[PDB]
Amino acid sequence: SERVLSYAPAFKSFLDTSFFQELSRLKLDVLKLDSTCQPLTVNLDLHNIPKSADQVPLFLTNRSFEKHNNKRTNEVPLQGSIFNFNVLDEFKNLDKQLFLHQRALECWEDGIKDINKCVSFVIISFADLKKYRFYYWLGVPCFQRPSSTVLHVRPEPSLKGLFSKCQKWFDVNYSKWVCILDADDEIVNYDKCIIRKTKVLAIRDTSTMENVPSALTKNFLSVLQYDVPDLIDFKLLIIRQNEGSFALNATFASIDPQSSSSNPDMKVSGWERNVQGKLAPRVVDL
Amino acid sequence: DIDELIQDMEIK
Repeated sequence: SERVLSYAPAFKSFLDTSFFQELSRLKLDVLKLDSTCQPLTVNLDLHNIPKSADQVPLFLTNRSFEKHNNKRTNEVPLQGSIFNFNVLDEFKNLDKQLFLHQRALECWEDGIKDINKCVSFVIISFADLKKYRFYYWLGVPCFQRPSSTVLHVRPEPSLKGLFSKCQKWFDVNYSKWVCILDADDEIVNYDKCIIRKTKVLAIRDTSTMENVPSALTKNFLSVLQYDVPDLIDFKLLIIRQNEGSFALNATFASIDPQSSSSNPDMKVSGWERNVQGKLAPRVVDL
Repeated sequence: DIDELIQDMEIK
């Protein structure tokens, strides 16, 4: 009955025509450069996920490039960036693992200051304005640090009562990805001194796959383990805005750990799969 | 050569 936790892809991309139109404007602005990197923002809607989708879509438009106050109620802002190559060869030859790894390290550095900031996304692109074809690849850095850490889990029915409280807490606290129980069983913001004692953590989940949490869970668990290095057993609530929230009795375990007091490494995944289900770029024609 | 490019960029 005790399983090694596995995960689902955190997001699926949809880049609207207007995104590529706006990218085109951007590229024409920096035609003489090898590349540019620009910030993006998307507002995630976790209440209106298609019944047939497996996770939250990332719906990108021209407005994603801008600092709009266009957020609707309960939407979760997510920050990322687009790295656009002006030469297709550079796009092709970019070492994708090293690149996503570096994005993960930034999430990590943000995460240890604030667990709620250890999530982001990146788009790498090449815009062929001659053929009006756009190549892009979404990456969502999901990391396990140290790379040796895994989680043993088994179902925990008893915590079903907390789900609606978390659902509402998350709706209101739109900038938060994590909450925990305090000593009075009330939901509060993550605080390492408190969870160390109460050992109940809830995560805002972006997947809809039955009983399989989003790979972003690894980011949060990594920060948790850094903050509370001797935490072993705890309860993990996976909170969704549909009926599919679930709870796990969790235990940190390790495979092939590094010697204590070495610089812990990290394992990183999160490149989006394409139309054929391969780890490869997507292509769009305008 | 779209199909060729995508194949060359596939990772593991």
